[PDB]
Amino acid sequence: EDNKQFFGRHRWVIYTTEMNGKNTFWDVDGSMVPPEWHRWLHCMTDDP
Amino acid sequence: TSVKPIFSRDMNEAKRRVRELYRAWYREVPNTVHLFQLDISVKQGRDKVREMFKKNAHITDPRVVDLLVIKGKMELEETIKVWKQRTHVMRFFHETEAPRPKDFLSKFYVGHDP
Amino acid sequence: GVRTSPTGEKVTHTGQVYDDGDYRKVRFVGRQKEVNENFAIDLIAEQPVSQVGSRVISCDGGGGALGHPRVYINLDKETKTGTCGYCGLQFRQQ
Amino acid sequence: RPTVRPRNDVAHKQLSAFGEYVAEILPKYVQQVQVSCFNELEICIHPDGVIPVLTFLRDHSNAQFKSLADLTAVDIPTRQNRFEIVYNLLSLRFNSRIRVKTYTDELTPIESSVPVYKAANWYEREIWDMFGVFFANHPDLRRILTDYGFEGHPFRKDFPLSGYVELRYDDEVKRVVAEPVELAQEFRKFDLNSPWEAFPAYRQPP
Amino acid sequence: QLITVDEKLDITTITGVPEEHIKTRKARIFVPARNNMQ
Amino acid sequence: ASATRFIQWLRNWASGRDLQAKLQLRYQEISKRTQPPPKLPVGPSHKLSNNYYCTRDGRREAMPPSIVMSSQKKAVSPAPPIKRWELSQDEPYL
Amino acid sequence: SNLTLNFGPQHPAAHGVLRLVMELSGEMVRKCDPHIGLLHRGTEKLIEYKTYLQALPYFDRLDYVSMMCNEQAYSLAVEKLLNIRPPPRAQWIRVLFGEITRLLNHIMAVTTHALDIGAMTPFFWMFEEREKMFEFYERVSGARMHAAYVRPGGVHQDLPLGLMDDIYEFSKNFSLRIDELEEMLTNNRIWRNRTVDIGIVTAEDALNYGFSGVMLRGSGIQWDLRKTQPYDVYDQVEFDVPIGSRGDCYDRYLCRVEEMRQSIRIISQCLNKMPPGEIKVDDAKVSPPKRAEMKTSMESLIHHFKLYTEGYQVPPGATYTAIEAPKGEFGVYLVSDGSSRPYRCKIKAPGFAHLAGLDKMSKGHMLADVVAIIGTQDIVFGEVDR
Amino acid sequence: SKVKQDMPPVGGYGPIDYKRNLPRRGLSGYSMFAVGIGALLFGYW
Amino acid sequence: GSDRSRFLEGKRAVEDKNIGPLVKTIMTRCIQCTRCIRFASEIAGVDDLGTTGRGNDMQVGTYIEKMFMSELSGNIIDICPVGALTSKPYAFTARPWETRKTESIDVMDAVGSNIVVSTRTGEVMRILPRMHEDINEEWISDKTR
Amino acid sequence: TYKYVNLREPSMDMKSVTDRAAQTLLWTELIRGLGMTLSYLFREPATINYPFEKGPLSPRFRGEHALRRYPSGEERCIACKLCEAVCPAQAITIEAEPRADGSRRTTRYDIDMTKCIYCGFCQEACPVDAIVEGPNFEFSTETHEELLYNKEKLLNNGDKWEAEIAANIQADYLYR
Amino acid sequence: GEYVVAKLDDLINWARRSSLWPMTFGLACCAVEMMHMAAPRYDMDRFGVVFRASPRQSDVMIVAGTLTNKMAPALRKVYDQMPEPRYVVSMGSCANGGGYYHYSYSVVRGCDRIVPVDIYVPGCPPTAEALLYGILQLQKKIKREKRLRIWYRR
Amino acid sequence: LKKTTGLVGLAVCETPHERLKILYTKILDVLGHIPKNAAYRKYTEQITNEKLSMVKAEPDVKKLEERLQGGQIEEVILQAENELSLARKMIQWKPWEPLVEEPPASQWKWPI
Ligand code: SF4
Ligand code: SF4
Ligand code: SF4
Ligand code: SF4
Ligand code: SF4
Ligand SMILES: [K+]
Ligand SMILES: [Zn+2]
Repeated sequence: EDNKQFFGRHRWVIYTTEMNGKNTFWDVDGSMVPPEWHRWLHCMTDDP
Repeated sequence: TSVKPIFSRDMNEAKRRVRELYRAWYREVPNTVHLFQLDISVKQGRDKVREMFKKNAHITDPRVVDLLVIKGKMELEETIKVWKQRTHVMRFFHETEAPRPKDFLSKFYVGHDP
Repeated sequence: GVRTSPTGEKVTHTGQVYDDGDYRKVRFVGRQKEVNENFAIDLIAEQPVSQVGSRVISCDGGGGALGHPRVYINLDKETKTGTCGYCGLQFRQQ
Repeated sequence: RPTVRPRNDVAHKQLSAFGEYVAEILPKYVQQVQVSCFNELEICIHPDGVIPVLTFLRDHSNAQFKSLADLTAVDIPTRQNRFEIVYNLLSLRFNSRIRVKTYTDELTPIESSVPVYKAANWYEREIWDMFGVFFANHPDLRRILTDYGFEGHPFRKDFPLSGYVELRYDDEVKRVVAEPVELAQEFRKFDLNSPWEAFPAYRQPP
Repeated sequence: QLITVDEKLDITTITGVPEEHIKTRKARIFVPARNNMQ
Repeated sequence: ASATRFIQWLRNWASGRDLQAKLQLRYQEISKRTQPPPKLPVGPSHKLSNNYYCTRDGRREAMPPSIVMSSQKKAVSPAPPIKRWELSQDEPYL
Repeated sequence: SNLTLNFGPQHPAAHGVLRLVMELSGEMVRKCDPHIGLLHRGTEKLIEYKTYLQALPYFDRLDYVSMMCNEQAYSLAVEKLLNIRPPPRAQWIRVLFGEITRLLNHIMAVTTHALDIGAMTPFFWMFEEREKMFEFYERVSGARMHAAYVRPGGVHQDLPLGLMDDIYEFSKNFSLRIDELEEMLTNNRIWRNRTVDIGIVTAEDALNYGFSGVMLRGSGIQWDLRKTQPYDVYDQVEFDVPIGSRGDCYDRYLCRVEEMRQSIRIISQCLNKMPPGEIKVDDAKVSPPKRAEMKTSMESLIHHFKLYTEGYQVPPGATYTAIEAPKGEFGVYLVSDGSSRPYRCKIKAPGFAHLAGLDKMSKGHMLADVVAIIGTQDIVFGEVDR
Repeated sequence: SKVKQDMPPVGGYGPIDYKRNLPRRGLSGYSMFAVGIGALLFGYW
Repeated sequence: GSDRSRFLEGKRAVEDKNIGPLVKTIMTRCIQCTRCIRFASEIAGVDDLGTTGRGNDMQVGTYIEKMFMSELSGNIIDICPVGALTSKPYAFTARPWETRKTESIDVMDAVGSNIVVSTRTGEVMRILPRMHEDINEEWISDKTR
Repeated sequence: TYKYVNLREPSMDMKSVTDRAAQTLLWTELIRGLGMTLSYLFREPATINYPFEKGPLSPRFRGEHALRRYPSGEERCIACKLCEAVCPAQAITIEAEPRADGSRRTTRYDIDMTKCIYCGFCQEACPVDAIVEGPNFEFSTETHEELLYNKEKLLNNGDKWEAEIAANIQADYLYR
Repeated sequence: GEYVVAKLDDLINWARRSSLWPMTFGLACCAVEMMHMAAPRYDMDRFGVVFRASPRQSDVMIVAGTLTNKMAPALRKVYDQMPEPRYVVSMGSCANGGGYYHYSYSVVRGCDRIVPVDIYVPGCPPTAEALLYGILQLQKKIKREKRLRIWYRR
Repeated sequence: LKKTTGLVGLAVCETPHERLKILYTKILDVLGHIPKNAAYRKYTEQITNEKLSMVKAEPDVKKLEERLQGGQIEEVILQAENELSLARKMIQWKPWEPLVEEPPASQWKWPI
């Protein structure tokens, strides 16, 4: 997080390079965020 | 039974308008086959035109004939002005629809419809 | 309570399974049959019966307005538990 | 009362008086005049009166209904004249609206109102297209909404919701083709009408 | 100016209904029975 | 908001406005994405007495249209002529 | 000769596909024949198989740039046949989101009007503003576009806490955004060369051709349904109606830009005058009760069950109800037979009459002036075709 | 509990601008031509 | 009725009665109309249903563990205005708005009772009486049902 | 109340005339427009780094559907068919029967996600909060058939997303 | 041979997925969210997905809205004029399977009856982010292609 | 004199009072060919005579406009022209005559 950035850029994720036995070093996508963090990343809540 | 007419005041007046429509449709088929580059023959196209006129031969109501002519002229314009695409002109022929059984035994085998 | 039939297909909580001669199981070849493995009939039977000291008890499923419509359950019969028709929780007069 | 729509008595009197005014001036065509409880004035006229009645309402100094807001048709199959033609007009001078209704059946032509309101040109094409009502002396009456070659008039009550034919692309003939409609899931008809009367004020006689 | 038609009103040819859904169909005209649950 | 003081001057001068007062990107002025729970009020029909539905039933006060004439004096207009609009005193000419 | 304008621009555009059959002589347009129906989806027949609630989402998808305004028109028509009245807070919310929607429409109308003429930069500047207003839609309804928020009886849900402050923040800076748009177009000699004296329509011809909205006001006609025939709380807000003097594309462009400024003026009053109270008519035979009531009260549960299955019955009758939609007069001729499903629902789309006037408005103009003329009418073929 | 609802702040929101604001910039036509001709004359010399 | 409640107490709840494999009883829904009792006694000629208790605690039933097994028993499902008596075979399978109604004739005997066949998505869901004053009135037998 | 958008008479004094002549010959009003696009070049763009950054949403967001459970694990759905009745698209198909324990539960619960309009009416109609539209919106597929959800798919969606669905419901249920 | 073909597919797959020029049929509502994907917040151009193209320069067709029977022949003709490789993205319920007009007499019940579809993007409308996810899903689909490996093994 | 009526395509009139006198006189002349008992004649004559009297008394164009309550004086001239056109048409139509035909029994019954 960086609250100095404008809304929409103030939160971001750096995806893992391996998920569920898949090589995601180059192949990332938004469905890789689990539900508990999905709420925070989309600003539905303020608390991680 | 005194009713407002559309165009024709009796069947003899209506039959005249019908024949003019047939002439216009008859003469346009060779152009239609060419402009749309159809793969039917001119004779095939004219046979369809006869088929469509034929299945309305029993009508004896001049108002109904006027509407049939009115609708037929609109179809001619769509074809003449090339508003119809190739797909529209070929829908009169049902090329992709397998023949439907007509006799009793054939319909009994396939299903329940009469 | 997921289980497999002789052909190796999992049976759903609704009891569905393609029989041996059914061609429709070809849709799973090279793929999988989606089956949820938390059977609700088995989970609700793990809940302990609640002991109450009245003939009538009410259930809203918990959570107040986040549960189900509030219903009242008669506990006069001593041969069985009173069950909630919305959530399946069971009650017994003590 | 906070939940009840308030009544406007002054507009009900005003629209009633104007309704009698139009009835007195156009007795040759006016068959009924009524004002609804929410204050909309409707003139029901014989179909022969379409042009005279619409011209009077447009041009008369106390009417000045210069704007044709809408022109549509309603299909009521139980009536001998199943089609009801509805003209909704607007008067900017008097800040008022009026509705003029007439009727026709499948074979009886209505007079085109294009001479009175150029706005009517496409509305009548839509009524022809979607209900099959012919308008006499129309500059260019043809389908406007449906596909070319479409058979039938979809807004008729007895036209099926999903139609009779459906389209797909066929590889054998390399074009879009039309076939009889088949649905993987049929539309599920619901019977929702309660068997208890809701509005006694509208009860029909036994 | 009105004209006279002595015929039977028929519109089967100008409704666009396919032929088989005219000739092979049977229409039932009835007043629905009361739902006996209510 | 991170732009250097020179770039702020440059784009201010080019645009002719003070863009920094009215940034089109949002920073901390927005509302917090977590809010305290609401406590919403109830309508006027939330009474325990003097609240019979037949005294507040709008649908049942609807009536069939009044029939002014059926086939079965001074001239009037459908309403008084519309009053002329007055020119804006806020900014009559743009 | 004879041409046919393409279905749509090469850049992404959201207003529908048109088949325009053109007659030309040299550079001049001799005839325009709009062939529509390419987005006709039989909405009006589908509505006859829906309850009055089930049909509401069909109205978001007509003028699918002015979603909540279309909802309001349908809601007013149903509320009129029901003889009920939405609560005052709902009326203020409906006017507030009516003007937010007018901003959404006018941004789409004006910047795509420039984008088609080739002035493409303002489109990008102004859809960042539209993106923020989509967030307002999604925060009250959960959907960015097709909210289904305005309903007969009021609105579905109350404003989330903190929404009004954010709307204030957006409205604070918006006038500057309009100013930047005007800097690119208003005095631009190229923009004026493309718009001034293009598609002139006389005041009398506009009325007889069934025009409404800016198509009337661009010709000097002093008509706005929010002033003359007010609905909801529009008679409690102050604003000016922009009036044109030359009846051409440029005057209609200025009217839309000024209407955007007046919408900001109206939004400012709605934010300050928002009253407390309930959001839907306190009448559980029309508006569903609160979920907490539905789960505790026998009457509430019954009414919830019936409203979401049979729906509420509307007394028999027919109304024509219209509002000042961002594109002109949007109305519905709604016929009730006494049941819980509409018998007939005709939709009066303002663009239907406007596109019928394209042939008239384009006489003696160049092939590229037709682009500007369909632009100035702001046509969405969702509402033209139904 | 007291009803809590999305409401404007006490005293209302601050002012919101809406009126067109295109600031007047530049020199008079006389000044612009004078500068343009001066540049020409300097270049010519 | 009114559109809301002002009852602020707890509700009565009663124990269910078993009266056979055809008629399910959820007697908390009973509104003490006594239609079943009157039908059982007058129409079916069976005096096995009554009211026991008094006041707010008056209950409809048999008092003892008895089955209401009559060739006409299934008709109390139809005449019970509420969900207190319901078809056990039909339980939970359909809602009334979604069923298609086909007016037909019974063939389980030679009376020719007029019926309605409820169907949904191609499947027969239940059988209901259809009023005919000169044949079955508004009843059918338990075999027909 | 009304105002004129274009009713100004140009001043015909030689000074004003010369001002307009300078604008024509020196393109000053075109230079002014170039300044505005220049000022944007030096502004910070509004672009966000998707998928590493995401657009802000609210708890009310209507996304992918899911079937929910009670804390015990029992299904909330009781096969009342109110969602099937209200669905504007007829996208829901339900069948039910008594479960082996006598419970009123569904045997079929399908949602055709290509018929659905994502309107949320089903979750308003549900009396037990069984069917909801969750927060997921990133579930595009490569085939049509993958968008025809049956009860197993929807129950798995509930088990998958319950952690976030419950929080979203907790944040908005007092507005409902 | 085997090694070269693997690296060669890697190159052309990288080029084709890194330069996806779309033709959008802005048929209806969904075209609005499609415009929002080109707008500054998401800026599809930054992924190499250009703004304007032309049918005969396009790699992907995005069917963004309801397809009626009247429009069906014209959409198929555009698909037939696209040079290969060409992909189709079906955006929204209407294009996916008819959606809210599925039971209409004048609506094609899914554009996959007219053209082959690579990606289905659900929603009514899908959010601009949902469409962008579908576009980036199509890039992954292209990244999986193996034209030369298959060709070399014929 | 004004510079503009404000309505595109509607020109200013230099002699509004005289133009109105001509038009109202022509209307009354045409109304003389309608049967005396026709409501159209009686009502149209009444409103025309009211407007004509106002034109006679008031010489100032501005002040006359507030009297007529018909917008710009050019709008009032245009309306008189439409009334004159209407009156001619009513002579052919003759709407004062008895109703041409009754509707069928239940033509205007709703709900069915
Ligand atoms: S018929 Fe039903 S409600 Fe009436 S007494 Fe019998 S069980 Fe109770
Ligand atoms: S459906 Fe009728 S009987 Fe059943 S619980 Fe509701 S009100 Fe009672
Ligand atoms: S969101 Fe709306 S359309 Fe989709 S399943 Fe629920 S009720 Fe039906
Ligand atoms: S999901 Fe809810 S509304 Fe739908 S059948 Fe289940 S309990 Fe009823
Ligand atoms: S899928 Fe939804 S948003 Fe897209 S065109 Fe269809 S109705 Fe409109
Ligand atoms: K019962
Ligand atoms: Zn419970």
